[PDB]
Amino acid sequence: GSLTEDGLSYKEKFVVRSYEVGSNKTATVETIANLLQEVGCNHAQSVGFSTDGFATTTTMRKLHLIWVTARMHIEIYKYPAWGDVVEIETWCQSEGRIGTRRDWILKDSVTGEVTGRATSKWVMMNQDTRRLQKVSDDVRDEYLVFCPQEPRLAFPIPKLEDPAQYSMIGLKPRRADLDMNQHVNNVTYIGWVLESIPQEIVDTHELQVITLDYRRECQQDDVVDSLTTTTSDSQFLHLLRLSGDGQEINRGTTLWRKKP
Amino acid sequence: GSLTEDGLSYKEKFVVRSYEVGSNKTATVETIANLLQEVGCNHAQSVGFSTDGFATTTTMRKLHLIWVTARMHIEIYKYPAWGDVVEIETWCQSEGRIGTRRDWILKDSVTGEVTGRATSKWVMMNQDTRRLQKVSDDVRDEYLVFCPQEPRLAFPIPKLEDPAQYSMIGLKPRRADLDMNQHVNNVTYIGWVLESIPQEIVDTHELQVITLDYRRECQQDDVVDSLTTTTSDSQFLHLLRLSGDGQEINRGTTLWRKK
Ligand SMILES: COC1=C(c2ccccc2F)C(=O)N(C(C)(C)C(=O)Nc2cccc(Cl)c2)C1
Ligand SMILES: COC1=C(c2ccccc2F)C(=O)N(C(C)(C)C(=O)Nc2cccc(Cl)c2)C1
Repeated sequence: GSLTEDGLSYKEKFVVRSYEVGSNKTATVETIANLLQEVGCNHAQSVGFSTDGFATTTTMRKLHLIWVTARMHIEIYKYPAWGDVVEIETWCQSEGRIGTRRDWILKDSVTGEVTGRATSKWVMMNQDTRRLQKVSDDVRDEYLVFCPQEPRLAFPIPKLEDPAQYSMIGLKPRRADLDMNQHVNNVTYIGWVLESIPQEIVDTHELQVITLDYRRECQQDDVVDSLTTTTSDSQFLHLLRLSGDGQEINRGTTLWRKKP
Repeated sequence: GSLTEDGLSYKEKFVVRSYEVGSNKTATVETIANLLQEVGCNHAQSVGFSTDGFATTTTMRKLHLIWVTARMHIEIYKYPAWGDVVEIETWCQSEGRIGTRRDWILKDSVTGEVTGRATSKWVMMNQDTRRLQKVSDDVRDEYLVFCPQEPRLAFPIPKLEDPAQYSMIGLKPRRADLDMNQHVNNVTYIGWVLESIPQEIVDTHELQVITLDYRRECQQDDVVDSLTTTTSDSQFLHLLRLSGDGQEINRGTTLWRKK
């Protein structure tokens, strides 16, 4: 893939692999999430940013500062099939002092149609303390030249109450869930959320919308419980929290549609 | 990718993705294993076989016969970095009535240097009974025209004894570990085997050789314990078995080099 003509977004193509699809012979939402993240890293790299802390600038690397996801919103109209070519376009936009925002459009490359959209909200925090920080003029000066200045939107949560309707308890990060900087991969949260969805609902529906609000990061030795209640098509409320009624990790919602 | 000019091997290039590497900033052995499997399905697809039961022929699908892995042997000289282009060549070879073999060669597509080698033995078994069958004439006829006929080798285990030195217990297949027809991905076993390797050894060594004997498949609702004992660079003996001192899933060995 590469930067577009104007140098303000990034495009990449992927052939959906055999291991990347589940029952429906289409890409899982974990595959989609991974490709969104891959095209992100490729955009960051192409303009000279580091993946450690997700597009670290100079004054950032200097201050041990990183971006982490406050929120991920993914909506899939159609999941690409095994052997299909999907095209993903991504860009980043400033959100003043709140933080930054990365957006994605997924297309069937063969046919040009929009098959998916994503948006994410990122905030600056300290790498060592894990403490959040607003965007100063000096850090915005370093990235603003890589972002469209005019708005460009891909898209122009309650705490779950005890008792949960459904649970998957004692979820542990495995070594393959850890990235190059030994951090639990964001795509893991999506899988842990869906693990508490009853097998029958996965078997007869497709995920159309997921929203995740990230509260704190799971470490490598942590153990997580995934809690789902029906709120409704089929709609669900989600909570990830540390084993032993520990702290909230994530909350989220999903919307599923019946298979054809 | 595509078949080679003689039509008897298959070649595919992969660009190593960010999420495919761990700490060393090189592709994990799991990523390697996944790319081996993918060039495998692409090969089976290229010559008209079904990916379900890992390259089934017409007679096989008729008789409810699939290929299962008996053994997987992988050696890595060098793990490709984030951004590197690896090229994998793969071919299959008849082992008469016992089954078939698939071999791979990995290459830095820039230097054309051999960065790794894999070999696998696959046996024929009835989907339903899980009973092993020797390969008939009618099934061999259907695939032998797609295999080199002269030998082509990419490479020219005891039961672990209680107590285990290291263990990781209660390992469960997650939804993402299951393939398109609800089978636990063979590559899952590699990850589980390595989960009982202590972190300090993974931080200070890279894996050079792994060998796995597959005894039976883990189902979606199964729970597995990963047991490892040092036998030695560092060598290990491994055992996956179902929780509750259940049946053996896998045995294997790993050899690790210092960084
Ligand atoms: C440097 O400033 C940032 C950019 C950026 C701006 C212009 C050009 C290139 C950029 F990376 C960016 O995308 N940032 C956020 C945190 C929103 C991000 O999504 N990072 C990110 C990195 C890797 C992977 C993924 Cl999935 C996300 C910060
Ligand atoms: C059809 O007969 C078989 C071939 C075959 C022979 C010639 C041309 C193409 C082929 F697929 C083959 O490779 N077979 C075994 C079981 C050894 C295999 O590796 N399958 C396999 C499929 C997908 C992925 C993976 Cl990781 C492995 C059986």
